[PDB]
Amino acid sequence: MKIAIINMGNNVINFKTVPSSETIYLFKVISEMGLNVDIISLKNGVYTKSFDEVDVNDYDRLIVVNSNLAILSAQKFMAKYKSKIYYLFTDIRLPFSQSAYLYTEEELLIKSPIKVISQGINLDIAKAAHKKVDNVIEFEYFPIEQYKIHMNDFQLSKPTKKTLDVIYGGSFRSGQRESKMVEFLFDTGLNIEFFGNAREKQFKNPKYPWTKAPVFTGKIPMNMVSEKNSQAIAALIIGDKNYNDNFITLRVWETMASDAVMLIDEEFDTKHRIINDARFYVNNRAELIDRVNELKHSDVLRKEMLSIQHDILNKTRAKKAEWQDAFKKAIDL
Ligand SMILES: O=c1ccn([C@@H]2O[C@H](COP(=O)(O)OP(=O)(O)O)[C@@H](O)[C@H]2O)c(=O)[nH]1
Repeated sequence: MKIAIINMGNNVINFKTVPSSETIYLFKVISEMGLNVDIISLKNGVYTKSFDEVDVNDYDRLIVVNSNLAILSAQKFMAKYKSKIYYLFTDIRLPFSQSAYLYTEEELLIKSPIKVISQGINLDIAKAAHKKVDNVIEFEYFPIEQYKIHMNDFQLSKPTKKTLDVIYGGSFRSGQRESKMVEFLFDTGLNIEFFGNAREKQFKNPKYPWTKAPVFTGKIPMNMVSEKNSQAIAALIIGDKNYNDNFITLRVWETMASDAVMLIDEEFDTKHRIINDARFYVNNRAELIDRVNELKHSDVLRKEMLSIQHDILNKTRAKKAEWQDAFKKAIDL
């Protein structure tokens, strides 16, 4: 049984960009499952083989991720593949999709059936997002994002000195989460830092007025996110509208593993699936401020909440074998 992983829109070579790093970490976890796997990309190197040096059909299972040469090559490669394509649906804004003088569609048209492995539990949302796909398509839920906590070298963050009140790391996401970012992170009167690719100048929509913004700092490597989260008393979990009561995102685990107390927007998880404890949830800005002040003022509460969230994380890690079994079942092995 031979498996190939391709990133449909980004080049994979090193840990320099985020889309390249998650493909390599996905590749690492699948390898640690005891599977023979290769990443196919633009060039040959320590982590990859080139599209030109392999025969797509030598692979029994083709896994496709997403996060222009990379886009044109992957399509030509997939267009020649004669079996089912397993698409990892990890971001609502990136459903599977078919992308001029240099191109013929008989060379780029993908006719294979596609199995969408949705990171969100609500398959109707995944189906609605893939409405335009002409292909034969099937859907299945798999919590792909747990890959980080199941890696062999995973470890919780240690207690660290606090220099911030609340931290959130991420990008602007085309303004898809602007109302939520402004509500929980702007005008709080607290010491907040927003790290990642966002900038203050992007927050320009007149519908969400604000006076003072959080401090914006640059991006950091994926493997340093929990350590960065750890410099704060609390770290925020918010999501796009279609992630609510649907997607558990990577930040949930990155935060849970950190030394920062995880504070979750109520609307993201109304049933309280993540942690069945109301102390970890906030409905709005007023509640976030009060919760952060309670945590800054009672070490007994902060330590208890950290202890509880680390316990939930360890409980989940304890099921690594079942998680690995389900992933193999999802890819028909
Ligand atoms: O400086 C940074 C900021 C974010 N991230 C990664 O980007 C993810 C956030 O992605 P996004 O902003 O799209 O938000 P999501 O939809 O995952 O909540 C984080 O979980 C990190 O893994 C990173 O590696 N470096």
